[PDB]
Amino acid sequence: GLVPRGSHMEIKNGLCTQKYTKVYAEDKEKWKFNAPHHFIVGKADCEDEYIEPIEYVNFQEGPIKEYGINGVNNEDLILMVITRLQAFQDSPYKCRENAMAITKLQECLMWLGKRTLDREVKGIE
Amino acid sequence: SSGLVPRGSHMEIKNGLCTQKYTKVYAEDKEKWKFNAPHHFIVGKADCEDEYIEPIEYVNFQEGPIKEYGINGVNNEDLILMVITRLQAFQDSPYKCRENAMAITKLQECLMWLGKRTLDREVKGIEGTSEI
Amino acid sequence: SGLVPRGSHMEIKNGLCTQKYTKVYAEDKEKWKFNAPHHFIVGKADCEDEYIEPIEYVNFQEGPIKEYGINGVNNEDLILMVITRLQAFQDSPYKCRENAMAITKLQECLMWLGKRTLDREVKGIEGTSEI
Amino acid sequence: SSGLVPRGSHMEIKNGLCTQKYTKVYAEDKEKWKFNAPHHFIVGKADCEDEYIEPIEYVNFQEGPIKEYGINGVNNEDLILMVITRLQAFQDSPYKCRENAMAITKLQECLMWLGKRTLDREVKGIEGT
Amino acid sequence: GLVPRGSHMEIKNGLCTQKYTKVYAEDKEKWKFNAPHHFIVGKADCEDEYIEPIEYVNFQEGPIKEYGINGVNNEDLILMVITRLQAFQDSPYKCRENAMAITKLQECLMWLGKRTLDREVKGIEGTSE
Amino acid sequence: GLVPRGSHMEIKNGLCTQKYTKVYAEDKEKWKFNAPHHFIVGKADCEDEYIEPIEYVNFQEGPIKEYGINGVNNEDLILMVITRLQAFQDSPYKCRENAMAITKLQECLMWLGKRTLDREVKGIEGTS
Ligand SMILES: [Zn+2]
Repeated sequence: GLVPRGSHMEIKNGLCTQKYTKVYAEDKEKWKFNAPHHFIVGKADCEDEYIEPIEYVNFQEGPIKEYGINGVNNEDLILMVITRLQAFQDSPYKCRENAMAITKLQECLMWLGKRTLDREVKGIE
Repeated sequence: SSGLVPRGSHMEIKNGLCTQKYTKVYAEDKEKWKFNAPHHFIVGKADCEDEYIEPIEYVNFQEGPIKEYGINGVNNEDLILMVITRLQAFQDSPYKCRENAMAITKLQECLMWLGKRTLDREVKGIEGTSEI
Repeated sequence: SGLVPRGSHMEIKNGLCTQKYTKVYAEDKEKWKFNAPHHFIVGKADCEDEYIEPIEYVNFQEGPIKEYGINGVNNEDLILMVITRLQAFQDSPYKCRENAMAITKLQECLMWLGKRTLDREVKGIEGTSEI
Repeated sequence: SSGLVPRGSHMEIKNGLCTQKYTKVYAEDKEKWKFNAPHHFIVGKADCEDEYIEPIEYVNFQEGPIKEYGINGVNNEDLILMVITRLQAFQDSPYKCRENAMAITKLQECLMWLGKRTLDREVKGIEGT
Repeated sequence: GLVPRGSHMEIKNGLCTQKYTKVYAEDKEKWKFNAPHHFIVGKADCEDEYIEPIEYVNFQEGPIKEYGINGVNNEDLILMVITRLQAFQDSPYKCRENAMAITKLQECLMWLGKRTLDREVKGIEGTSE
Repeated sequence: GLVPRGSHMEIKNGLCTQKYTKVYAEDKEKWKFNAPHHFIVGKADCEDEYIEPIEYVNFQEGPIKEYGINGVNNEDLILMVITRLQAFQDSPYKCRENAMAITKLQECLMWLGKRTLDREVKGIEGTS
């Protein structure tokens, strides 16, 4: 149950621990409209040759009236993480770090939403 | 028809900060939550009738502590990494803007706080376990 | 004359605010209605404490709008003014980093207040007196 | 007496972060901006036609050096202080909530940054020049 | 040379890289004014029994009025760090992380000051009050 | 107990109350590796001519693998301030302001640590 890596590009961050999982995106050659759109979360034990897919995440690619609805938005994933962290706060695992994180995520959503509202005033959205 | 599954015990995720214009986010109902949180999420098209959900994407989080149960789903940090990567690509484009910069900053701080939790919980040797 | 009696007006003192030339007064807590002060006066500082030299009057919306109508400004309007002026300052020879940080903080203040408002829109209780 | 006055050269402050559901904010014409900023704001009612403004309140800021023109207006700090006092009153009430707490923190930090600049000018001795 | 650890405790925090230096203070029982006031930074060669000093950092204990200047403030060290990071930003190693740190440290200073300014609204100074 | 100020420069910030102490450092012309490394905290009693020193603070100057361990790192000082501020919070002096300051200092640590980790992913440490 593996699949070849190929030119799938591994997303390494300084803030990755990459202890359990690794994140990949499509080859930078295939980025449409300035950004990657097709991510894979796989298991880290894997050799660089292959990826052990745990999950596939595909973002909205292309204009909506033209290619339909074919993926998720950033806001959706952030909302998922916020929901889970709020659940964790309602448990014995409540802690100040999760609270800080939730605040940071809500402020993130605020700033992206500010981008859309500003365009709306000009009608561009 | 072939793209519809019933809402059933799935709950819509309401948030006032999310536009909900083209998509809706669902999760499993609270009764079914294990390890205190939802783990099985669906993003689906908004203009659907309530009785059904039209799935676009399935996202399944790690259910259970890994040391005990192994690896069976994504982590919060993985999704946040995807979002940071996309926002930084946007910044490296003609559509660089200040709002995207702010969002990147907030997301990186979010990762740093979650990471402080993980660091502290490494030092205690209780990382990936179910202990408080 | 230009002076009015202080009377039951109360001085708003805050360490973070300089207070060299202006003073902020509000109606007394006793006469506060709707859980907050609503009738503020900026006056000149070097005036008799017994009196107030009014520079400006600012009256806020008293009571939810859907129940009492419209009778004053909201917090959001004042903050919008301050943001507009600081941005004008940024688009001038006096552009600086402190003004940029202040604009950011005020915009985040608006976004937090706005999240409250949107959550009450979802709950259908916006502009009411419900919790 | 219709409680209603012509817009004219007044300009409308449209911002993405403001809904304009109940009130609209106007300022004086950009051509009449003195010393790089607007100084004469109006809060009016939104349902009015663009032709006119239904004034609720007028807010004026210090325009010009005090030595020469006097104290003619308010400071940004004054309005921020009013808003903080009001939100802290709300927190001491059944309407206590976390968003208000955030707002207070943000507004206090805003005051801190504005105060920073002055303190800096003071240390360098170039204040109010 | 070397001094033994004895009644000195290592300040471990997960946010600190710990890679070449260690930080020590008086052991908890000796704290005065509810706080550690005598810190030593030292080498990480692990003679668990002993500490290899690099710097002694001593904080003001007590009311200045009662005891006089006898140590350093938190403000002073934070000033040193801000000054170095601003120097770094005026260098080939300018970076966004350093800019963030300078902002966080300036806001730290701003909050501590509020505490004092608010105390000065009541006039209480350098006191147990 | 005095020392001449001489080349030393006073570091003055508005955000400093600084009513009782002043902080001095070496001359900019003697700054090495782009930044100051030698600092003194002194009483403000004195005139410009002299410094009365309460404390000496010397930071690690030169790469650690050439010159050994000859000074402190910013992380150490920030650590100490955090540790004392948490101490005050377990005391009658607990205030919101302090908590907020501890939050800011911890976020400072997170950002500086983000630099090292990034450099580490890129494989570089303490390079020129
Ligand atoms: Zn912040």
